[PDB]
Amino acid sequence: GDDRELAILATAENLLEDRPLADISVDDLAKGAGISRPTFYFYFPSKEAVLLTLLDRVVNQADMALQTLAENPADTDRENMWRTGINVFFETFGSHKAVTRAGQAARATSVEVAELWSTFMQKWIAYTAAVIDAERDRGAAPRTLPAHELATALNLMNERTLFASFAGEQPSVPEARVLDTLVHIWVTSIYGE
Amino acid sequence: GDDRELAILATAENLLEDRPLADISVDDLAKGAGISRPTFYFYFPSKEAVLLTLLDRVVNQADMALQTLAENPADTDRENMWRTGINVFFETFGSHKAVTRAGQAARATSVEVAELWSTFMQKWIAYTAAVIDAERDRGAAPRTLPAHELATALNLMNERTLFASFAGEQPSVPEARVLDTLVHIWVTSIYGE
Ligand SMILES: CC(=O)Nc1ccc2c(c1)CCCC2=O
Ligand SMILES: CC(=O)Nc1ccc2c(c1)CCCC2=O
Repeated sequence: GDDRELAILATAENLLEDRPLADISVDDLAKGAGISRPTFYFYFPSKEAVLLTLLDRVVNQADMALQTLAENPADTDRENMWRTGINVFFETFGSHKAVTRAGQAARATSVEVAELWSTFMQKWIAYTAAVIDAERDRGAAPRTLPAHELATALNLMNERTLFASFAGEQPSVPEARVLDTLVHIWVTSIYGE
Repeated sequence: GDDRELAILATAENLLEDRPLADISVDDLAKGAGISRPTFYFYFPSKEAVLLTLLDRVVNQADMALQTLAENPADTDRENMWRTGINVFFETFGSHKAVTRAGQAARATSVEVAELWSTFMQKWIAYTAAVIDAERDRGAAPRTLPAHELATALNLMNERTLFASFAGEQPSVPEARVLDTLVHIWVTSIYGE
């Protein structure tokens, strides 16, 4: 039942390793999931809906892990706290690079994909701003830029910079260096005067 | 002669204000430039080649202005020097938002567009790294991250953050706030310990 649906999802993520979504057919997903093309359409209206589902699970996985961190503050310094949070996105999306890559491409053509990314980026930025505000209230960070504007730029930096690393774009920061790179920029811009 | 070519270019940039490149036809460019469809093909092989030319001029305009700044150091403080340089990209691309928007979309489908962006981003990052290195040599900046890796992340931040502002994406930094936002993050991460 839902086992056929997981098969479609797994086939799509596996196939997106080798070719873009345009080079994947609904017949390709059916064959890989051991079903017919009509049966596929019972589970998903299109191949784009398959990718939307895959991206939704990856994004919610990252959101939920961030939630877990929030409820369980790690006993460590401020730089490592920021590192642990940025690392949620590094590990979650870096463990699903094919879905991440195809998800960013689909933003240009899928209203749902664009709304999904926008909704969660708005959420993660608001949470970033609230932490920055808490730190300022504590006297731990100076009151420089508006916290929400600072948080917006730092989150967009991570989105673009992580994506470039995962895809091996030129230019990009090497994937083994990108976490330390982003943490440095977050910590200096949040706490610096 | 070249006056027909400028007409095609102007028509394309004007039309890209209202619709994506997919909704612009070669007939649309011909009509707007006062020529026939066969005559258009004498000047450009495709509508994508028209956008490539438009993006090439905008990118070279920004590159040349940055060159001008380099040769003519502004007598001012370090923060304003960085501001003046980031402002090249703010003003150049912000004065050609339609071409900027369509140019970023075409990266996903045009090898030439992708190579063009990559070549100039590599150039601007190397120049950023060389300035960071000079400042460290002078004792004006601490030796924290590898300069080229830091420069890579800060340039990708500006690319993504400026684009989001120009397009009015949600989320984005308001366009009237984005210059101060990026300068703060550049200056704190370059000079901060
Ligand atoms: C895209 C991205 O990396 N976002 C991000 C990273 C880290 C953190 C937050 C958001 C919320 C505040 C706490 C935190 O550590
Ligand atoms: C995308 C972008 O904003 N790049 C950028 C901005 C500013 C500067 C440089 C590159 C080169 C070093 C000098 C400088 O001021």
